[PDB]
Amino acid sequence: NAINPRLTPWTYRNTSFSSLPLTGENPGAWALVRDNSAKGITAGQQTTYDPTRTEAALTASTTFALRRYDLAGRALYDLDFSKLNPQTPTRDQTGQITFNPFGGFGLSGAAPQQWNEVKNKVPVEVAQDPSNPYRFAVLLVPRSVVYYEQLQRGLGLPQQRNTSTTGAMFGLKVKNAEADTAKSNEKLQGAEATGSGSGQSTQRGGSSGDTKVKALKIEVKKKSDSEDNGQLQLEKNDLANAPIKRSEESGQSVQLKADDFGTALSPTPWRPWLATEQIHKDLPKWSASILILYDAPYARNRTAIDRVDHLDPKAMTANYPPSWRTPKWNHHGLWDWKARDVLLQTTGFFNPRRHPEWFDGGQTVADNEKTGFDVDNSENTKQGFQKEADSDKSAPIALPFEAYFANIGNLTWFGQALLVFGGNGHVTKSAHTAPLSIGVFRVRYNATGTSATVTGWPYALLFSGMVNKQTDGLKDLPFNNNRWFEYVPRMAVAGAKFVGRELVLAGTITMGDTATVPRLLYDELESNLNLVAQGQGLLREDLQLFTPYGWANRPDLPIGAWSSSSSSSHNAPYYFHNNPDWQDRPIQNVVDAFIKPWEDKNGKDDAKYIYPYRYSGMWAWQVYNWSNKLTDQPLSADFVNENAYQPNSLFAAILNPELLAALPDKVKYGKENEFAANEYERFNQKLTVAPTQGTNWSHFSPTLSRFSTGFNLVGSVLDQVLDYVPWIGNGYRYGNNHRGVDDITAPQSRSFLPTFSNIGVGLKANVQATLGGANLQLWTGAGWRNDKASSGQSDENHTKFTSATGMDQQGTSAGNPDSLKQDNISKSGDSLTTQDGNAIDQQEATNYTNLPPNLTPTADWPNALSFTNKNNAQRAQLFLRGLLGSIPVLVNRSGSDSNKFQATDQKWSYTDLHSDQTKLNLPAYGEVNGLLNPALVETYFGNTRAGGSGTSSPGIGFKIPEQNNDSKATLITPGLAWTPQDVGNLVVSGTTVSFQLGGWLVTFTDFVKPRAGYLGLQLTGLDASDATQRALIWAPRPWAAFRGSWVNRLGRVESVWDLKGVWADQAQSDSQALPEHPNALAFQVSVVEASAYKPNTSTNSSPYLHLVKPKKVTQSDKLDDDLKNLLDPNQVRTKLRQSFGTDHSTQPQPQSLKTTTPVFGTSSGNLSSVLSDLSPVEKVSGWLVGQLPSTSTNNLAPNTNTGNDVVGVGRLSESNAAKMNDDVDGIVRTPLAELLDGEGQTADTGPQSVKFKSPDQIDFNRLFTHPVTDLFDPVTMLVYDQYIPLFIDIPASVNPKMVRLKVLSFDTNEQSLGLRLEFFKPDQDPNNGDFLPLLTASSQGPQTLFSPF
Amino acid sequence: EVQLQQSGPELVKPGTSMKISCKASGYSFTGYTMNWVKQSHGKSLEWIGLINPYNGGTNYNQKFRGTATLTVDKSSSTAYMELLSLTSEDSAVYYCARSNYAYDLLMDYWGQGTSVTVSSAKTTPPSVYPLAPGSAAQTNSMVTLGCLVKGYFPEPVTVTWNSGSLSSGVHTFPAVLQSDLYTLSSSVTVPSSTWPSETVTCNVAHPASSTKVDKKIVPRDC
Amino acid sequence: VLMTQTPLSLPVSLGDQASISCRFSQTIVHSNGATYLEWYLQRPGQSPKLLIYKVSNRFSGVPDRFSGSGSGTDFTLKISRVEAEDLGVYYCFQGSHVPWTFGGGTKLEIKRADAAPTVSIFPPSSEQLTSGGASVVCFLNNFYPKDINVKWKIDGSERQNGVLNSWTDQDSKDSTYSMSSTLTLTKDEYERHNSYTCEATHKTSTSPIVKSFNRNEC
Repeated sequence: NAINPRLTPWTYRNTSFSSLPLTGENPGAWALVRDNSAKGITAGQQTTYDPTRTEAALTASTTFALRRYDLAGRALYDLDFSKLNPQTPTRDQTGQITFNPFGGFGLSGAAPQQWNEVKNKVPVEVAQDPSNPYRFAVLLVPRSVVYYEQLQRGLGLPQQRNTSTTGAMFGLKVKNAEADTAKSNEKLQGAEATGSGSGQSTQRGGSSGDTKVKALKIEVKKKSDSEDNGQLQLEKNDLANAPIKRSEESGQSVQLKADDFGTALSPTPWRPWLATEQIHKDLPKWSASILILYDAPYARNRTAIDRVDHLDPKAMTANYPPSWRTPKWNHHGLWDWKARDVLLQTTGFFNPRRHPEWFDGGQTVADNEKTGFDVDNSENTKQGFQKEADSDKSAPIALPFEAYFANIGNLTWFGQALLVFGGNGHVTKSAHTAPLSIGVFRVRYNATGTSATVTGWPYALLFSGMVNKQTDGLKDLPFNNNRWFEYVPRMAVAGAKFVGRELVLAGTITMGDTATVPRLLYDELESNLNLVAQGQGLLREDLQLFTPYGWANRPDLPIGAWSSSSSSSHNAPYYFHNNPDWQDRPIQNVVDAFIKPWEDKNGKDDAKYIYPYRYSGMWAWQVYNWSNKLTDQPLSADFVNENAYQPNSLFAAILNPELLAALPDKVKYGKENEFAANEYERFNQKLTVAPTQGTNWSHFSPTLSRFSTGFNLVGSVLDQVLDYVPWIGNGYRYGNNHRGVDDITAPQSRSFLPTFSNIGVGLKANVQATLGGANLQLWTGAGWRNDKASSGQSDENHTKFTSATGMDQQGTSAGNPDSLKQDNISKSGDSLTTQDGNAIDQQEATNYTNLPPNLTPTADWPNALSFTNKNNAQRAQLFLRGLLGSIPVLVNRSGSDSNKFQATDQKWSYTDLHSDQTKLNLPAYGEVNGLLNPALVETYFGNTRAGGSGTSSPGIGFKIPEQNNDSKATLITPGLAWTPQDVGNLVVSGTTVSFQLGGWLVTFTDFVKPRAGYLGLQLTGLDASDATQRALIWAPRPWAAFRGSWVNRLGRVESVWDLKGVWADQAQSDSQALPEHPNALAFQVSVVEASAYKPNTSTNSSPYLHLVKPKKVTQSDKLDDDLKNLLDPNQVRTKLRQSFGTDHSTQPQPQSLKTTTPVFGTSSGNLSSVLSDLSPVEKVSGWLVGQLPSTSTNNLAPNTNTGNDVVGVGRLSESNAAKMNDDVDGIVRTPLAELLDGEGQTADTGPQSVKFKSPDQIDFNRLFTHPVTDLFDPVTMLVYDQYIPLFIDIPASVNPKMVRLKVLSFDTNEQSLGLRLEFFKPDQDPNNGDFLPLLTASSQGPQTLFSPF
Repeated sequence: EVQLQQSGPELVKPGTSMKISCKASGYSFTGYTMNWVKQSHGKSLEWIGLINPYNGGTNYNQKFRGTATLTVDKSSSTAYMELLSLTSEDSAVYYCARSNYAYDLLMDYWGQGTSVTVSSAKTTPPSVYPLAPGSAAQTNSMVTLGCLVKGYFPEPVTVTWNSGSLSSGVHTFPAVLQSDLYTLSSSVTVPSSTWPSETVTCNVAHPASSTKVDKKIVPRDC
Repeated sequence: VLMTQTPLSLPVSLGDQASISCRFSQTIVHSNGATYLEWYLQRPGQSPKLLIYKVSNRFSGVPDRFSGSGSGTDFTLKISRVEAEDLGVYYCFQGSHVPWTFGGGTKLEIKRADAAPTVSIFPPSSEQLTSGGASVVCFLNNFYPKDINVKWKIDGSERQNGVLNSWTDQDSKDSTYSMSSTLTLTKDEYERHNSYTCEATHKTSTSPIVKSFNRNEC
């Protein structure tokens, strides 16, 4: 029907979609209008809401419609589907839609199928069919989807048990896994080489008398009886070996349990609002249908809905990989389940504890039990077998209400297939839930459109073809998958927009969980609480947290490999405290003595081997070897630890839309995608198994033709640019304006040490002697542990092994906590004799003699992956979370009156740090990996900034514990509520794509068409120096403000935000279980004794000489009360906003803000001149210094607007961010009119004087004596210019050349000519532009049917 | 067969309205529509418009709607294009092409092409400058020689090497614009013994000013 | 529609598969169903001759060697055999949408073995200087393909003002490209500088060809 003034335009929070612009034969806008005055679900005791009753109440109260807008922005008829009485358009014999441009679509007189149960749904996305401009894909979701954010269905924390001796927090279940006395015989037995020399090798398996080099022999064998009476049977399964069990916490064994979150019916377990079955049952009511709306505004039959096509979530879970039916399981199978379970860590690749959003049980299945595989059996040989269908079924990865409707949105047509790539998740996202698009739905229509099939493929399927060569940015990213699709990419989807013809699916993505890739030691859980909480799904921080001392040397050791038969603390050299210092050199002797004797035997004879090789390495090493790092081979992720809770990378993907339209509906998976039904098959399984015949899941690998994660840069260069990236909270750059090599912190309130950049930090160490080998003169970064030379005044370019491992003193040290001894190998005629002690003579020490002099998160060693901590996975995570400004910073000073981090507590210059590196309060444990935590502290709170300037800083920060105090620190997000789901609608500006990620308009500038030497991304952040923009940044629901990111006529991305929600939230914060903060992550108290920063009891006095050993966290090691308050990011936000000043210019406190990206020059992001001796890292760092403001005041970086024109990364200029007083619930964006909530001046398609001549005005006889077809050109469909004056009123003022008469419907038999009066709107107004219909031509519109009536 | 003879290459000053004829034969002029297309030298074709000669009804594209006017004369079966106020970008080859609509044949039989240049340059006699290398070609066994024609108009010019006898390795070039003028540069490749022993003369013939220049290139003491 | 026709120059030998792609922002299917995508061939110094009409149908008097195929926004003209008559620029032309836009142009060029340009310096002569002008030229010859960047450097410093580009069509005798680069300078500008060079950068050679001269009668 006609307009509904009680409905105003609104923005679909899932996709930032408010209106679909319509350029072409069917112009105007398809705006989402709703009763914005409706309170929604009784919102403005945390009672639960029954989905059916809530849906009925919203249908009866909330009113939604599709407002059609003509091209000039005049609000045409609403399409209130609930109040609409549609009719299926008729079709001719060829299958095309019967559609006269004036009679409209031939209405069959019957409503579309199952419309009566669909009308009450809600238009939340419109996609115009390019093949048919009058055909639109209107996405319908239940009204409850739109108002799910009002349900306040926060993710439940686990219940305590209550007083705890583990010092855990937020119901963290942490306790050092104890050796199972009953299962002590299950320790993996070392197997010696079957050939070739005794010696005194007590460090390679020989406990006290064996002395041999023994590899742990994992034997998983079938029983001798090959008969299938009880199918395949196991007689030995060393993967089942669990000599370390979950400790009995006060009698009850501390175990990840669903009931930790509560019982479904005061801790309420987060169930999804509706199960995937609950949506599949009653699809019309509960699914997101795709109604095919045939729209012709100026025709008599404007509206015609042909198909409804419920996007069945089961149509996507049917295409889920079979491994996703058992997501608490992975292809590592039983050993990995046991390892994570005893480590109090989520098991499998997708645990419901980590991601309750994709499980119909949500948090009621959130445990490590019921994996669909036998885990707790009396006979270990029977463990690891797939549970039968009659047995207790596992909780599969599903598409429940939150996850489904996060995967609902961003409709993108291609040919006859509409691909619903999903939204950013915010329509169903709670503070601590991360509902995301798990994949792409597709309504594949036939050519006629009568019948459509709805499918959905998980993003794992579409991204199975991901490889390193498919990105110009970070390589080895945790995007690799395996045949089981353990990597579950779930995207906060910006949208699938076409830069020409390449389907850009952009937004943010959950890469494979790298934060919990390094599995902690079984007796180091209570020390590294943050990694335990990350592992067990509690700490939803996808970011790699630096807790490396408590790591196992590798995470791939089965529990049998964890305990040694000797009295040694761990099973070194197979399983010990991660210490790259203690790692073995991959030299020929060491490899051939520890790996070669069992490398050939590995896998063969049903026996894998854990080599006596000391496999140790830092964060980058763990990510490289056991994250699903991207390789050159698709589906080569031999190790998908888990998946990220929230999106952990920026993402954009050049997909092949031809494949997506032609991809199979029902995805056929083979046995290779299924997890092995037993432990023997899993043991002897191959990572890369050729797809079985009759399976099409491999056809989805070419779907992702290419991808990017933001910047088209190598990792360390990305770190430099991240350090140039302002922290949007206060606008201060993460580098803290560090001048790189030009800073005073190099060996020679303005500048401080930088967060992610090592350039100019520490020492310019030559890595020639480091690990035995261009020169690669690398910056150590902060936390350097360089040994002083024998001279004393010159620090060596490396760390001596004796220093790093404490053997310079030759007890209970952080260098060799597992009492590792120096091991050497002598090759005496292919008799590779391993012996304890130093190398001496011709023996080659197994350990590296010279190590990279940085073991801290700042460790960025391209020459040494094992000591590198900055990894491309963590770099992508840091980039994403720095755009969100939600990177956790470890702080032990709460900023209160007593726990205040003063400026004097922190030093940055190398002059102060060389004498005492503790002055740089680098935790080197607990903080986020890949960054300098003091630098992040300065970027957030600016303690040194305010101290030097004059102290208004919050006082929050990490300080190295002094004397005997323990740093009882915690990671805190700085209070920014931007989530990696704060991903706006994708838009195309020329060759670039753009979407608002958090407060940063991200522009993939050279992704679709990559440009060599370009940064790959322009970042346009909200200017926190501006009070309005700062409040938008510092909003508890800052994405609820976002309204759109439309690319303007100048190619710039104007992102409109609705600040009215920001102001309402600020007022409610000025007037008034995890806190309901979107970035409130359940961080745990990282407790580190001061002695961990005083390793000296000679030649290396660096506090970071060893991995920083935490103390076992106890109830006494709890968080400080003010520090625990800081774990609520609302408290950190309050402190930072107090630091920002309270000018609060209510003149008139603008209710909306249009942030337009700067006009980026051709040199914006260009490194071609920069890169064209010096490393690319150093060149890019110095270039960003050249763009730093050359040279506090309310602790907000002034927007100097320097570097935004050259780097492309910067904050919104004051002119670039226009503060508009009117609120914007939604935006109507016609190709000419931009209307905030539909209000404002409608555009002018042309002068009102040029009008169609009324039927009487034209003679109708001379006009229609000659055939109609001769009165216009039948191919241009334009009335001849000699005949335009004789159809329309042309005033003398208007040039007739400006007017063309598009012929819409010619009928020679009746002799009716029907024309669209089109005025020429010049682009930017020679004679170039667009011939756009003149809606003022007639009262009906731009179209008129002249027929002899 | 359907035959289209447009007007010949027309020289016109900027701002002068001139008409490009298009003689149509072998078919009924009225039945099939005459489309005019612009091809600027070196760039793509640009459909100026169409005119139905049965009613003389014109449908231009807006890039040429105000610049060119299409008319037809059914008495002599001739199409026309009055290019109003020709300017620098309106220097192109203008093609008339009959279009079938029964068989959905947009254009197809195009006229020979009316090359129109609007440079306000007089019939400047061709200034031929001999070009000889210093020592680069002399050392090389394959000596290259050239002749540069500066300051001439219009495009039609007969530039040959040694009255056409020397044709191997000859690479003549089309002229370009600089300050409303035309300039080409012809090349030739001859063996080392040929130069300077043999008389290498470039004959530039300009069939617009009766200026024939037989310029003999000589070594300028280098 | 945003008219794009790739490639700008299609290298193909005698009797090979010459596929010319025409890509569109949105489908150019006309209102009457008949998609008005037409492939024209323009021989050098000749009128554009239609070969493919209505996307796929072959024009009358046009050999079977040409075949258009596609739908929506994708339209490829495939030539099974490329003869000498196939030499010329190929235009995809949409007529369903006003303005009727031709493709950017695809010059079918005979694919010969790639050759380095025969860059030859040519100083301005005395009679040119006596006329008040000075145009230094340097001739390129026998190079393949056409995508060669030419840079002019005066005494080592690169300049772009006065840069003039002039090329040649692919000759029938041996199918070679020739390029003429000219710098327009006044008399005083010419006598005020010492040495000149052109820096034609061709993909045939790893380094750009260096051809220089000096005005002191070197």
